[PDB]
Amino acid sequence: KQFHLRAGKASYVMQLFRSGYLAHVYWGKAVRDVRGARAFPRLDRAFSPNPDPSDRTFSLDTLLQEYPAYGNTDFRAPAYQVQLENGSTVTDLRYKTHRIYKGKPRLNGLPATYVEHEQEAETLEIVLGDALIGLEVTLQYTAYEKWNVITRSARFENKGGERLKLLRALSMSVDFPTADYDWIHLPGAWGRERWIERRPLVTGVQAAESRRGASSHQQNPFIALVAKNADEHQGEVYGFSFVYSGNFLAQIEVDQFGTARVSMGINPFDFTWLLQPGESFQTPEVVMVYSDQGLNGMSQTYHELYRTRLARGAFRDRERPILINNWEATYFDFNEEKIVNIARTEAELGIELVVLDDGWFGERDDDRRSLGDWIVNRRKLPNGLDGLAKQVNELGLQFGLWVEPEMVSPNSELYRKHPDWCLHVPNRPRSEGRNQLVLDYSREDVCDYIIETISNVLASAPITYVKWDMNRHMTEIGSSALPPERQRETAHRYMLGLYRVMDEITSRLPHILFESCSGGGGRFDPGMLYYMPQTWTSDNTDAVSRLKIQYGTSLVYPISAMGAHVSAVPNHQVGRVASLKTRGHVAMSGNFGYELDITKLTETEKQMMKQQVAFYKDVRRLVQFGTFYRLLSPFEGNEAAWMFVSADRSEALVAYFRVLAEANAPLSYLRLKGLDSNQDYEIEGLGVYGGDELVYAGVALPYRSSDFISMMWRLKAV
Amino acid sequence: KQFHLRAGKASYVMQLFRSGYLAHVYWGKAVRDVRGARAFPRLDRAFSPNPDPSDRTFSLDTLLQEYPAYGNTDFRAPAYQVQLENGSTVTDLRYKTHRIYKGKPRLNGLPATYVEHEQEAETLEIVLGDALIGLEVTLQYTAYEKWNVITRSARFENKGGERLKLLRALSMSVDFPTADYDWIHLPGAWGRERWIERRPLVTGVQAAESRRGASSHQQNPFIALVAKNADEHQGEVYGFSFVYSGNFLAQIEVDQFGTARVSMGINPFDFTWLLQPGESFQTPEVVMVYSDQGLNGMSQTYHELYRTRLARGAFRDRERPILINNWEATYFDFNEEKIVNIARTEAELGIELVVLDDGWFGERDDDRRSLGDWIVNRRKLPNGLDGLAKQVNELGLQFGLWVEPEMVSPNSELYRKHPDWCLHVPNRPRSEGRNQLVLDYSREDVCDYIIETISNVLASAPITYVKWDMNRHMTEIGSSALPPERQRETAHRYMLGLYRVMDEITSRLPHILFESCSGGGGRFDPGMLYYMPQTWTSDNTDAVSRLKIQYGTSLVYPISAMGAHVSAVPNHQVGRVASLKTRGHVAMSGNFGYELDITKLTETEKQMMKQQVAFYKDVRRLVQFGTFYRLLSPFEGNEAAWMFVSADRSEALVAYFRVLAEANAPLSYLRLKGLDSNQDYEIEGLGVYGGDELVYAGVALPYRSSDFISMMWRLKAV
Amino acid sequence: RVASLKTRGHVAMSGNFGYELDITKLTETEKQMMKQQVAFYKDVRRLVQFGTFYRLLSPFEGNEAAWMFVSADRSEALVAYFRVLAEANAPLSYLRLKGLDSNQDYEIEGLGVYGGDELVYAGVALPYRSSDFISMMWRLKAV
Amino acid sequence: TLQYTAYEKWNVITRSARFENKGGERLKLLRALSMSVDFPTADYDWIHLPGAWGRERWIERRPLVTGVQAAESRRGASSHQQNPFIALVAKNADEHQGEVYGFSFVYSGNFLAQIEVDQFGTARVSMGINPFDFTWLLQPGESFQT
Ligand SMILES: OC[C@H]1NC[C@H](O)[C@@H](O)[C@H]1O
Ligand SMILES: OC[C@H]1NC[C@H](O)[C@@H](O)[C@H]1O
Repeated sequence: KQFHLRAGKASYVMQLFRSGYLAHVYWGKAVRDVRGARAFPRLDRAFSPNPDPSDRTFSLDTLLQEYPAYGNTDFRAPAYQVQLENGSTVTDLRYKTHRIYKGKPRLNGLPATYVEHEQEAETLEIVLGDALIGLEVTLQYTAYEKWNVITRSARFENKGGERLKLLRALSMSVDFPTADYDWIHLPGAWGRERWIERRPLVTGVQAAESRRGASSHQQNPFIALVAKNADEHQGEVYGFSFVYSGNFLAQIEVDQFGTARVSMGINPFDFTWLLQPGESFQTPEVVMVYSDQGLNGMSQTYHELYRTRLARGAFRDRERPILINNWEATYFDFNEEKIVNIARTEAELGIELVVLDDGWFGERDDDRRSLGDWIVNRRKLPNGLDGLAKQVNELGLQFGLWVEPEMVSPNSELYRKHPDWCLHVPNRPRSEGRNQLVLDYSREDVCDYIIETISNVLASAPITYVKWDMNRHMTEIGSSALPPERQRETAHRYMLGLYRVMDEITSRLPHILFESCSGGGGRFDPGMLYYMPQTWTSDNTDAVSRLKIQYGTSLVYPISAMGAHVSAVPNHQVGRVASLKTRGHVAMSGNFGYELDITKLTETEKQMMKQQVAFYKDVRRLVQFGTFYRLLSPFEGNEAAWMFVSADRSEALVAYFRVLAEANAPLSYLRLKGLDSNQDYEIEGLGVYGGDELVYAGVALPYRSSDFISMMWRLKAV
Repeated sequence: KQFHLRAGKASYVMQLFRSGYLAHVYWGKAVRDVRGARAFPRLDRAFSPNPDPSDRTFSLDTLLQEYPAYGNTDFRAPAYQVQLENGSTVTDLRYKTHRIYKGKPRLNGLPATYVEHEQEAETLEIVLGDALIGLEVTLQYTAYEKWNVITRSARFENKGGERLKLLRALSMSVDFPTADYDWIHLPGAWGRERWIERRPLVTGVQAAESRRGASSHQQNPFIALVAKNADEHQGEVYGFSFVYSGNFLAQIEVDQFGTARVSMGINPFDFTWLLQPGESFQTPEVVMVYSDQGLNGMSQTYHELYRTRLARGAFRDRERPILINNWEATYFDFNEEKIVNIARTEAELGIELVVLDDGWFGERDDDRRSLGDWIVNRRKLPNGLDGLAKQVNELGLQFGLWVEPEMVSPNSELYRKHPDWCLHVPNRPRSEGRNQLVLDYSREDVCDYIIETISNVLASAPITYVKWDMNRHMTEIGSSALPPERQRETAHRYMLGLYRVMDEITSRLPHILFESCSGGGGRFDPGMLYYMPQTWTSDNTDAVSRLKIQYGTSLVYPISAMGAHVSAVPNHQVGRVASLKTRGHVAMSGNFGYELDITKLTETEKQMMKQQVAFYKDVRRLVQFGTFYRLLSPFEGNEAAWMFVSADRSEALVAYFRVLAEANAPLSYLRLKGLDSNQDYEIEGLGVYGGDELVYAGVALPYRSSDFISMMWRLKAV
Repeated sequence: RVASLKTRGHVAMSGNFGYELDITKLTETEKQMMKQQVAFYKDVRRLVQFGTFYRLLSPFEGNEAAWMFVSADRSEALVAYFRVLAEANAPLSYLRLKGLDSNQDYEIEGLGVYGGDELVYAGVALPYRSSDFISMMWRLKAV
Repeated sequence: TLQYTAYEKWNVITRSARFENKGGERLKLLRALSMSVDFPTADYDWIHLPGAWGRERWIERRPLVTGVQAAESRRGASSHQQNPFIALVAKNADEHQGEVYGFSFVYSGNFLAQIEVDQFGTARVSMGINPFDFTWLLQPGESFQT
């Protein structure tokens, strides 16, 4: 009774142990069979109790599982936990049946990686069951054909006569036989999202999580087990990516016997879910990627998968527009005149899209009011949104709009009319973040209002771009429309409502490129990527700061989704003075755009913009859709370097960065990756080099002084 | 507005911040005043919401707290969490009043460190309260005068008119300003408890815990923050020790701003506690220790505190008897004839105590029955317990007895008469560990039965020693005598019952030396130490294996409570063959005893035991009550070394161990600690050396081959 | 140090094998094993002395030591494993092999048939064993 | 005459030097190593085989220092103390992957296996007869083969 999933060049093996227990066997490089799946020492482990008292060698505490529970002889953290009406939390899932079908199913009300054809993947559903309480849990396994991708999710269903309160419902849980690994997660904060942190495993519990009702800047919903000697180019890597934009738990547990339990899903903390007889619960999926070619190998798998089989819309395989954003340029202080006046210059520079940011609606001359009142400010925009987009479109420029539909200002017409439409709890002070409150997306009336309001605003003007922002984390989580026994479902219901809101709006407006945002990369997760094919990576627009941020973001998320804008100096977040050349090279290593006041730019800088915009247009397809290789990590020293390679390896773009200048420095060298060794490459403005030479020998770098420098070379085969 | 606790040579500083928020300030080497407690930058941290909408510089997500909560502008792991009847988990504790009184209070139904005089310590009780729900929480702080010890615990009380469910109630929580620390905890298993694990802190969550209803072999209730360069002899160390013997959580959380939140208490997982209007809840205490003298400085503080102000009874300050246990010798196969037969030789060897282990009651020929039926098996002991004890005393030996009152075998008269007295949940298979079930000590009838039955047994014979054992971990945790809304209180109510049971039994029998046990050091925690002054360290009685175990154990617990027996070879746990000299030297480094078959020994071996016993008696006071220094760690190399120093530093005992011998080895050297540098010492059997010479230069060790060697020297001042 | 004759044999078979001890002081049991040791090494002498050598576990990095000898055509293999200090209640041990044809299944003498790709990518569970200074040696033959 | 030999089936480069005095005066070789090579970078670890009698050739992995590191023998024999072999390995190189550069001396007497890292991050690896306590005299017409 053995299940075998073949995903790309990888294998995921499961087994039915004894009387209907689902046991984990193997995950790694693909094998034909695991003959020694049951050929392991059956040991009597002291203080590991037995479901069958007669056999001391069997214990759920010492069994590698796929969906473990606590209570019946397992003392490790469970994948799920259900509390009965009698108060007990003991459950017992046994194998009932299974089914295998080509393709990949949709998740109910949740984002998920998909397929366009049946042959692209195969799905294994393992139906477990607890007969005493009628609890049915279906484990959804999907294996992609071309990629090393295994996705996992669980669907609960109450087929009993009693009420079941889910205390914990993680998306997956896998027990590794050994624990001699490091682990990489992506901690951070606002202005510095997703720093790569590598740590050795401890004997106990390690976890990255979010209690902020969002994926957050503090911890990105992604963890990975790496081999001790694994680097960017080689070694075994196991990735764990959560397709969900709310609260999450990403945990690794090492027990007494050197096994490592990796579990991931909706954070159990402050979370419950009542299941009446007949009701069901669907968990979001976790994308699990294996690679024996280091972090680059893993990331590239994620890059292709998320860009072609997660992101949607007409702009999925489309080159993204080079836009100009007015946020850092003017903030709230702007008008229709100043925007139209500068639009002439922008079109001459090669800019393709003008994006009107926060401050167009209500009385938004600051960030303390007007949220929820999505009506055009006539004092600032006399001709309205349609009039502005009109004057912009005739100059060959596209128009874009900024919205934060999940938020409501206390000082707004919406909050005066609907004070109960926000997240709150009875008789408690309503705490504010950036002087605003969170709308109750758990409610059907609130969601329907937003869906109708926003859809009309975006259709009231020839708009082809929308920036969806959110600048607050949930506090006083609760809903008036929910009974006391369902109050802890509020956070997830909010995220479900949000997913419902975005799905309907984006459907009504297919001609609109949506870009998710949240004080920068506060929601840079696979969930948001499903609804909006790109994200504002970080509010930190500093060239040097972006080195770490974009490097870490690229570990999981594709470049096509990684928004990067050239800003002004001294930087508004750090005060650093870097050359326009290096700012461009950094931003051209992502989804390229601008965000600065052109009126304050010198004629030399204005000229460099024209050159930059023209340059990125020649490499836009290469940067956004090509294979991405990281070379030098800014987390490991004074340098940063990466490169983009085409599918046929005929073209390539290389970027190099050095932050702090060294007097009388040693000669610098750079070794490349992903090029065809059996072919020569011309490095534009540097000469012809061998493909084998650039990878095995490397290339001498120009000697340069000055802080914060950058180099870009276009590589073409001969 | 600043609370200042002065514990020994250390300071613990707190302050009231704004509208009655209790904030942490400083903990480390003693200072007169922290004048810069408020002189820190007030920043607007993005996505960190504000209790005061006008002031973005204030947030509970950025405040160093003493007992933080989740829900109102704090996104880090809370010290507690309460669910109201309306379903909300938002609470808001503010300052009310505080009291300061000499001495130290007892904790209701809980073990705690104590004082014999008011002058020995002061106690600060800060009263916090949530006006809306009528919740009063009293934070209990106690600072000792001579030791660097701050103890913390909390007391809840529902003064409102509604029910309150404590989802989480940790004993303490503290926010360090920085997070540049390593952390040490004590993971392990049966036969290898408390291995010292040093790990760097991760940005996120690291934790050591227990979900087994016992402090467990797997994770000892102790974590510590140490400086990056702190070792055994120098550097800042922050110890956290849980005075509790059940489920626990010991967590460290590093946030986005590099602050470290250390929290410890009853494990929130699978735990709730309902508080009816008028009801209360007292948490166990956490003993917090600071030292700048490294790990030795921390341990020695714990040693004096736990030995003299936690352990109780008439044997607290008394030298512990050199006993002999028969468990490894005969196991279950013994009789009255065999015991008094060998007891003649045991008396002549100098042994002071004969301990009768498992197998004396009911029909214990196996570990499959009789647990619960605590009557003497007349088949094995025809003259009963009274008869066997008298034949022992007449040979000049004390008599001891083994019990496991917390358990019940399905095959027993107790279970057939009371099958609902065990821990169980409705309609679920009753899992067995070592073919036994756990008794429901949450019930008054069960406890009352045990208190009466055990007291009568131990009074039916001249017994002066008791080995209290437990060989299973709780599964299917539930009580038939509890309402469904209190089922998750079972695990803690069990521990309360056990404490009550142990407290009354040891009170009826003040003349009996009680030693706790749990398949070894399964519950070697401060909680158990309060009721029983010593503990069986590990079932692993291998001299080399005991090096790591006893080394790790001494980090927190005093040598006086660290049981160590000399066993036979090849060892029963690892099959290792070490010399009797070595096994003696390892065991004499703790509470010395024997546990092997004497009849199977040779003539030259019995003469060594006679010398070992005599030698230990001469240094028993020094070993059990002297100052302990770790010199060489078996976790860091092939060697292990430590020493005992008298209070006036005039007498010392040095132990050295070398596991694997290397051919043509470099010369070995050993530097000592805690000696008077201004005084010479005579190493017995080596010569006269200077105190400064032994500490600063060291002593050249004699070269010798073979594996598993040991050296022991007595040091006397001239 | 006192180590068993079996492990002493297994270590010496991992090189140019020979003997250097007083045979007259050996017990009957020890001389029997010695005869089997000589016969066994003769079967794998060409493999050990002229085959491809792979190191698996380093005794400079941990409590273990492991290596294997692979023939030129990768149809034969001799795997040796060593564990020095025994730990009580030890975690399960595993050993991943190297230098085998992943497309072929291999027969481990005594145990059974394992996949070449399995032996390299997944590894094989080792028997739990007590006592210090233990050794295990398996002959591998392509199916 | 610098002698270089490259094998076909193996990644083996062998090196040796041959001195010859074709002048009128006599020359004194104070040092005559078999080879020397300057690596452009020096971000490597190095492995040598130190030991003693009864424990020869233990593996020792160490990071490179900016300066001089060397294994050598002054015992008139290759010795148990230091085996005539050193290697430059990549920082992430192990038993199964990574770039390694082995240097093996085909000589049984005194040796010097030295790695020097200069002010500009270059690594000079040289190996040959130990210069210490060693000289060689070349009269006009005489030769010395390393
Ligand atoms: O308030 C507007 C501001 N919010 C945060 C976003 O990330 C910025 O780009 C900008 O849109
Ligand atoms: O079964 C008895 C056994 N239980 C476990 C203890 O640790 C042993 O010493 C012995 O008392």
